[PDB]
Amino acid sequence: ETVLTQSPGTLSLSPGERATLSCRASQSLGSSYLAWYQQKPGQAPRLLIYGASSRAPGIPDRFSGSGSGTDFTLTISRLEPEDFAVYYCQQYADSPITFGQGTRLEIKRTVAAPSVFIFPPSDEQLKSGTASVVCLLNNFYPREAKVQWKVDNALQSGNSQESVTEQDSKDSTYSLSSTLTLSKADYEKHKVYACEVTHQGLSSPVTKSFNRG
Amino acid sequence: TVLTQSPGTLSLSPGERATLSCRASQSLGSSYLAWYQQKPGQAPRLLIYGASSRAPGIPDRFSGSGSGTDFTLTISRLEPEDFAVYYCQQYADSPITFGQGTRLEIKRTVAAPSVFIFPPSDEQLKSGTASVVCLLNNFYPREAKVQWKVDNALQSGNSQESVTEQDSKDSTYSLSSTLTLSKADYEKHKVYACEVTHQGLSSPVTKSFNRG
Amino acid sequence: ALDAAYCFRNVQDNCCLRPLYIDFKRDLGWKWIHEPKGYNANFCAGACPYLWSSDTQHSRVLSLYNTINPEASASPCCVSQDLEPLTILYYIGKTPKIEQLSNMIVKSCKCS
Amino acid sequence: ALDAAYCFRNVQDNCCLRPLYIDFKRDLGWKWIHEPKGYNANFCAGACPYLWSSDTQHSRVLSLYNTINPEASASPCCVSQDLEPLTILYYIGKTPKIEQLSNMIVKSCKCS
Amino acid sequence: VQLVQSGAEVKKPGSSVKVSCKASGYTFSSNVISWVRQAPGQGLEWMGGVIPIVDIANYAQRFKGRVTITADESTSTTYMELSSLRSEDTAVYYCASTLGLVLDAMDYWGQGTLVTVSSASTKGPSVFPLAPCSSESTAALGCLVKDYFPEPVTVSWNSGALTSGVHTFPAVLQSSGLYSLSSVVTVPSSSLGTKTYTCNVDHKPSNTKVDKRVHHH
Amino acid sequence: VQLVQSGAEVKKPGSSVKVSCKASGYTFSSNVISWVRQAPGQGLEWMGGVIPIVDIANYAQRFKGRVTITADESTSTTYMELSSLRSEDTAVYYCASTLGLVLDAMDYWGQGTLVTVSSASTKGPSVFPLAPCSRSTSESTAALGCLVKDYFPEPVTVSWNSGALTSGVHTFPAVLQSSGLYSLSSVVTVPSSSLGTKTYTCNVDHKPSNTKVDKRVHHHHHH
Repeated sequence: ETVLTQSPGTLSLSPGERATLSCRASQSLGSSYLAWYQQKPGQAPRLLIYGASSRAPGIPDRFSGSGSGTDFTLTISRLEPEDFAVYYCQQYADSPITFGQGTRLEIKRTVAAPSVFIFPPSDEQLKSGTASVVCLLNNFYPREAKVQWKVDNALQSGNSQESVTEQDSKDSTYSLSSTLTLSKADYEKHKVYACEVTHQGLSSPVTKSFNRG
Repeated sequence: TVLTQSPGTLSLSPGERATLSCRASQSLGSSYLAWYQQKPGQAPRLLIYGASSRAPGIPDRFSGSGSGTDFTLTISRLEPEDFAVYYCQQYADSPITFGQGTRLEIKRTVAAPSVFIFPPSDEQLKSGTASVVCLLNNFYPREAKVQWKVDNALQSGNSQESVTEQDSKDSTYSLSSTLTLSKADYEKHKVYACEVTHQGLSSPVTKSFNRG
Repeated sequence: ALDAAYCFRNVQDNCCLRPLYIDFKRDLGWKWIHEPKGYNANFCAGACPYLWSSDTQHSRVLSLYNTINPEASASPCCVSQDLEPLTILYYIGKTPKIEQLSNMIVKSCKCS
Repeated sequence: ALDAAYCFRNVQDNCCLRPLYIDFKRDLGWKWIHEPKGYNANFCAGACPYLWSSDTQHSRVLSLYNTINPEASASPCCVSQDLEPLTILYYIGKTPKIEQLSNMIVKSCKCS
Repeated sequence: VQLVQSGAEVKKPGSSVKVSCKASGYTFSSNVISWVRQAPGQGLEWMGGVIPIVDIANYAQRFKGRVTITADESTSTTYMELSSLRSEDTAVYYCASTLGLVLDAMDYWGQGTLVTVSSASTKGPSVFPLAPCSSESTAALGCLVKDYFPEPVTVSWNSGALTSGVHTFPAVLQSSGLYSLSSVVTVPSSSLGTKTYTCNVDHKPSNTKVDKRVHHH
Repeated sequence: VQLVQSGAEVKKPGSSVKVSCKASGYTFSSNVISWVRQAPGQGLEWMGGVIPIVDIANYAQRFKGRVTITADESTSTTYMELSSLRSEDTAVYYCASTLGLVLDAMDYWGQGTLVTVSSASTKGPSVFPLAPCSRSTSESTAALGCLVKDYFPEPVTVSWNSGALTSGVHTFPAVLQSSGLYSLSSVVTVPSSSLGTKTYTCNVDHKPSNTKVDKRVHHHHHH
């Protein structure tokens, strides 16, 4: 089956710039048998270009495609912040239809430090025997951020899970939640719960803590 | 079912009334008999249906009656156009059966025929056949007998007779009888005669010729 | 199924089995027949819209063609599907005759 | 027979085979066939007068009923008799595929 | 209403004949057709009938076995077929519409169809004089129209100027399968030797026109 | 024009799943409908397609023998049935209509259908509020949330104030916990002035376990 290789895997550019995404095919596809899709988080793929260069109905003029044989290109000429997505190429020259692995496109914005928030577990949860302490890092950029959990200054490891949102199409930021999980028994043995946040936008690490007193 | 019509021939003058009878071998009820009129070289014409109903457009002078086995057609104020054959038909039981017919002829006084015998022409004899012709002219009634005798030997199976329709002016009939022999056979004999029997003749009349 | 069960119990403007009684002497002029005096023949009538009770590939295609271009007058037609016979009695003189005439009553419809 | 031989060579307002060329893309919106571009599907249309090309006994009877009482809307309908297949070619990528689609073309008509 | 039958036919013995009968449209939809035959100088014989709209036929017992009565839905035509033809099948065949029932009185009739059963081919006649040899006031002359086929022959005397005393006899079918006819005329004996007698014979089927002057023996 | 797919499903391995796709309008009669799946592992994969009216289905080799694509033209609906389910069949299934050909670009897509292939048991979530301490609330903006814990399978729908609250909301992607159950947090940033004046409720829906929870988040801890 035809193999489509997309490059780069990831790309971050600033609004106003031009993006050049590449699709390289394992065999010739002619010139009318390649399509490009844009896929935003939690949505189905959106047809952008068909037949290597034709814009699909209603697609903005800043999207353009070119290529023949084995080398195809998608171009976004004047990046808008809403242009963040995963872009896939598709061939329909030979059965079966095959897709590329995707190219993630991040849209640069000015460095934004996160607003940090700490949440103690609810008494409703503690009744069940578990304590989830939640740390929220809100509206930051770039995506790289470090979170350390400290219980009475003792650094914690192997007891927390983080989750990151996809880049926000409107403000171009990320948000992160870190959840420290203890048993009620263990949670009760300690006093101060803190999360130390490290991020390029912070001059020095910020700590948000709560004391069970 | 057998339908017996009577008389076979009914002789009347225009203005008279005709009474034709149909007698059935079994009951036909009262709605299963029809009467037809047939004129020479034409199709039968429905007159009466269901023993007594006049068919559409039929003159009032035609009327029927009867039930079971005895049926009657009555024709009043006879017109010359009514002198024809009349049949009765039953449709009470399959198959449909008809009567033998009743001829309606014009009545006149008995007329004896004028008989004539014609020897074959020499033109015909050249072809190898001899047709001897006997003509019975202007007679009444239609019933006449013709016997062919060749040297007193009575002939049968070798002759065909033909009768004309009743004459529109004098009310008579004419009959031709043709005896057919081969030239070979014709030459073997001397006397050719036709003996005619009719009501208007006191005794049979013979017209002959010898081959001299 | 476009049968009595559906058609007679529901109002339909598209192809359906419609009720019809035929009186022999009155409606056809058949005076040869003794029994019955008439029968419930029924008929098929109504619109043939896209895919409605379509008989063959041709009717499927035309229901579609006629949806797009009604002007062509190429619509499928509302016609008989299942039929039933009708037993008659007639006389040949005094002789009674029992005859089965096939496909006299329409039981179900289709768009063809 | 209500076939091309009779119908296309003669004028008829009664049930007859009518010519129709259906274009795949233009008429039906089928963009998947490579060959043909369309086909002589044909259709059946026209009046169904008394004893004109009747299919069943029911069609014969209703052609008569509808002569006597047109108001009842019980006329037989002009429909397909003989149907023929259409051979098409379509592509799955570079792979050609030949399909015989049955009952695509009407060759003759009947009053049903 | 009119019933129109197919034309006269000549058929070889052992053959079969199909006689048609076209009706005035809607008298097929409601009527019953009967078939009746009439042999030369005979009465009427019912053969059978058919209900055209449903193609149901009924026959007289002496006719099943050689007869088939069929209806042609389309053409509004009824057909009657008689097979294994013999000389006794020479007749006029009529179709007729009945009053209503299968067995009923017949109101509308077709013109009739003559079916002549003969091995003969078309032959023109031989015209021979008929003259006596031997006192009397009236004499007879004639001509014998022999060995022709098929019927009819037209006979006039003196191109139609002679009508009084003329008797043209009906044709007879001879043992040979050919027809024969005699035409006679009675004249006053005084006319003989003064007046000319020609019998004018016309047989359109063989395109024969004969003028035969009649003499004496 | 819109393609509407059936809801998410959980299926035991070796089982089979029938995913529906309803088309709005008179476009069913004219378009080839393709089926594409997307799993984090294997990515986007074309499964096969169906041509309507003529009802010709065509399948990708890797699926031929396990997939059936049918078109019910009466309901203007396409069905996809995948049998002998394995864990690798866990993905979002999409129906799409092509531009014209059997193999072509796809312009209209359905919302997608998540099919989870697991022997694990369905469990409804426990919804917990996330409220600050009232000590740290010393700013102009405050954060509230709720924690959607210990559910299986995915997905859960989270809204704030029945959808009337969208600005400031961040619903985090679910994480699979050490227990094999999912966990999710939904947060909202609000002006501190709002706390104690405005009512904040997070509405959680977990169709697989028939769970519908409405949780009132109070303006501060211990409630």
